[PDB]
Amino acid sequence: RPEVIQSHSIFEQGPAEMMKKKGNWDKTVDVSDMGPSHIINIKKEKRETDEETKQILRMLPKDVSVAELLRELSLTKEEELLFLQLPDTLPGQPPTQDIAENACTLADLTEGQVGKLLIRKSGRVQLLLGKVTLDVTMGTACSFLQELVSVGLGDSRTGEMTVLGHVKHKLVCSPDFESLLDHKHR
Amino acid sequence: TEGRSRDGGLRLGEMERDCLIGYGASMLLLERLMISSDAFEVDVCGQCGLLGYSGWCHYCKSSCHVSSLRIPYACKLLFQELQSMNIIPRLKLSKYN
Amino acid sequence: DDEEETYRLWKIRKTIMQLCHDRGYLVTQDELDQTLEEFKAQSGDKPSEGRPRRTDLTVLVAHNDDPTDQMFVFFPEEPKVGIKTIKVYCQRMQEENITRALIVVQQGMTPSAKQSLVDMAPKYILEQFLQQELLINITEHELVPEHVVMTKEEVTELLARYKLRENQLPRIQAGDPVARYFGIKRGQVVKIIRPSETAGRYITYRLVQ
Amino acid sequence: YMQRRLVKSLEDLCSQYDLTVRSSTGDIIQFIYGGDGLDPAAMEGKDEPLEFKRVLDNIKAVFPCPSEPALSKNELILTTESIMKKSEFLCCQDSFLQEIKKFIKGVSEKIKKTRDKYGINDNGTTEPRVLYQLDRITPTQVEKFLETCRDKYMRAQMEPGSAVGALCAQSIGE
Amino acid sequence: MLLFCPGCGNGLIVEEGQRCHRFSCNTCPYVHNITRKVTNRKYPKLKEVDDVLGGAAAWENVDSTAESCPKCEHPRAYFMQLQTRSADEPMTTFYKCCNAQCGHRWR
Amino acid sequence: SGKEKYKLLVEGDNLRAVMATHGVKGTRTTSNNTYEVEKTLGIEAARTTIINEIQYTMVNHGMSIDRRHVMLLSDLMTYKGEVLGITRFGLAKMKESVLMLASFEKTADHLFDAAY
Ligand SMILES: [Zn+2]
Ligand SMILES: [Zn+2]
Ligand SMILES: [Zn+2]
Repeated sequence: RPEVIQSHSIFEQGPAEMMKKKGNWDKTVDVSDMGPSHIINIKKEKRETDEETKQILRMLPKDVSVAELLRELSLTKEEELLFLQLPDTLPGQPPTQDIAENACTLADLTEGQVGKLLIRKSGRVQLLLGKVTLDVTMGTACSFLQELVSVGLGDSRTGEMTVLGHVKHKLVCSPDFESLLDHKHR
Repeated sequence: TEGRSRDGGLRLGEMERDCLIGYGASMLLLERLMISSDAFEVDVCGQCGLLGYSGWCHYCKSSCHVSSLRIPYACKLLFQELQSMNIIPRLKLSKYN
Repeated sequence: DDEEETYRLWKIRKTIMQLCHDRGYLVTQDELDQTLEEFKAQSGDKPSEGRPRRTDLTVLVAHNDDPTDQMFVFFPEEPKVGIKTIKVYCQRMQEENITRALIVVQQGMTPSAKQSLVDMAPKYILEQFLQQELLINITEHELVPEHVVMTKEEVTELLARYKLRENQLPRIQAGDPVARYFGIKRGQVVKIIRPSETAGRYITYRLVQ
Repeated sequence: YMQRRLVKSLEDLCSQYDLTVRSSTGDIIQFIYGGDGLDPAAMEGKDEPLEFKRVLDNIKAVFPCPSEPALSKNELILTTESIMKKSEFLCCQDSFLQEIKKFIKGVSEKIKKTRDKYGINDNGTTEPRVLYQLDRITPTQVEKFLETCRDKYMRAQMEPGSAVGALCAQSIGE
Repeated sequence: MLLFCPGCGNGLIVEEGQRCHRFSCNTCPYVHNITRKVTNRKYPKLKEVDDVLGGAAAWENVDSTAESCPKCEHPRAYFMQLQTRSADEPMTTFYKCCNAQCGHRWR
Repeated sequence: SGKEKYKLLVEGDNLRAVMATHGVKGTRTTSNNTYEVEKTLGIEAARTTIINEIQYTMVNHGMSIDRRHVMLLSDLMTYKGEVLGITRFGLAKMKESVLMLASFEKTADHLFDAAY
């Protein structure tokens, strides 16, 4: 390898570097419009950030609860599936369910209207579930696929498995400890 | 012995020996670290290099090569601990003048 | 490049001129004060001038002892000099019937050729210098005092004044860079004149071992 | 721990009577102790055996001879060389004699500059005789100066037998 | 860049097939033919130029009809624009004036 | 005030390369690392480097040592042609002794090997 490399004072032209770089890789062998050479647009390889899957192409901020319900109501009239986490005990009694002040889940409630979701002015979203007001906040937003399926075992050995729709957003309901303590201090 | 409660006496450490080397006091260092600590006369045979007693080397069975020699007791203790370990120190004595 | 390479080929040559002036070899005075612009005359840039066979020296003879005692200076071309290249220089030397030679390598030498240079011959000695070492004269440094090789008749007077043997002097290794500079061997005594803080001078001596 | 290592390495060194510093086996460390052969414990100057200006002022103040004529430049150089070529000054090194002759040349130049600034004839006859007090040096003071310098240089040498490696170890570890 | 199989989610490797180079899984049949130019740019950090421009450097950005500096109102000043980090940064503008009895540094 | 010149502090451990670049005056450059100066400029420059470096370190703390002491320390390290330590390996090369080294470390291996 010749070691004594030679240099000159002249200044490199910008476009000359640009067009040399251009000519080094703009060459394309895409002429093979054939089956093997073809590629399926809906099964591209997964770039790692799951919101950012598209590395090759044919050519984000975080929402809040009032913005999510504003879009789901006014922007589109299409129904949508949410997934909300409730606190461990709901402020109710199990009706004639053979008791001890245990947990009161949704499995111990009956059907019907069970509460009123009050969106206040300026972002505050409360879930009035009686006299007490639960608070609703946007949970950790999932980006991977969440399918909401049904499993019905109508026969002893066989049954029906049915998908109801894709779950996009997650809510979290949490009590208002500031209000619960400001009712009666301790 | 060691401490005050045993009426023990002080310690010429490893640093005061260096300071006495620095003055060049040879006989003071000899007197401190031999004569006022543990003085002991051995008799060393000049032919076999082993220690003896009373002008008599038991090893060679002779009296015609032994020498009187002032030595610290810690050194004699070292030499007999080494001869018990079968590491033999053979003291080759030269001469004066 | 091609100004820095001719700068190196000037500086290595000037260093070898002062090294041959120090060892007792007949150096013409014009080669010691050779400016770069005068070096441009008989030697040029990369395509015209060539290192390995055009910048050599065999003119150097020890004018003190005998003009048949002579010494080569070669500038080998490949960075890692091969054993066959050493045999080429050795057969050139054998045909020319001289005993001393230098080798100015560029990046080093393979360890096989270095093991060769020890066991080629006691009569055929060659000295590996890296060219990165020769780009400054280590004798003209401010930390290296003036060394002087002594004659046997002065080493005998030294050993008779202090009433010594040879093996009681301080040592200096044979692989020492200034020992490689002066070309001294095992058994010789060098004088060192250490510069003082006052205007005096102190003298010491070192045996090569 | 550093001082213990320096002691165990240096303690065998000693200054022999032929003024070499040899190790335990007898290899030479230095041919002369520190180049000059002088003790660091007897340095009156900044790492130098004397400070000539202070010694000369000492001799001008301790031995004033009011009955002696003040020397000129040439008379000073002449009587200085007349003292320094005697027998006992062969024991000193060449460097110490060079430093003495250098200092005496400096003093003689000061005498010449003063007697040129004041117009003082060297015959000894100018009328304001206080002018001979300016850079006054007499031959008695020159004799005592040179004897005091030779005595301090002879007592300032490294005495043989001195455990000089232990002094190096302690003077670095302290 | 790491790219992962939609089927099994192992890491893909690049290999060459009979018509194209392919991204291929090692553990399932999935392969992806590289039909067009695909790239991944690192954009590393360059050297600091703060002490490189001080002291009468070989600047060249001056041009005819250039603006005078605002303090002295003379064109006796150089100005330059450089990326300080990688070339995705928008270039910053800076200028220094050097005149007789006048030394200043500006932005 | 009489001059203004630029020296170049280099934090590196290859003195041979720094001395051989174009534009650096090789006849006036030094180091701290004594072994590099031993490898490059010889044993005697290593002796002078050890002298100047110990006296530099002593002067920066306001203590004063007469130069004969560090001179003897530098001559004790380099009287066998190679810069030796004051650690136990260099002390083993300077001192031949067995009991001196047995006082230092290495429980019984020196004594049994010296018996061997
Ligand atoms: Zn016996
Ligand atoms: Zn896969
Ligand atoms: Zn300006």
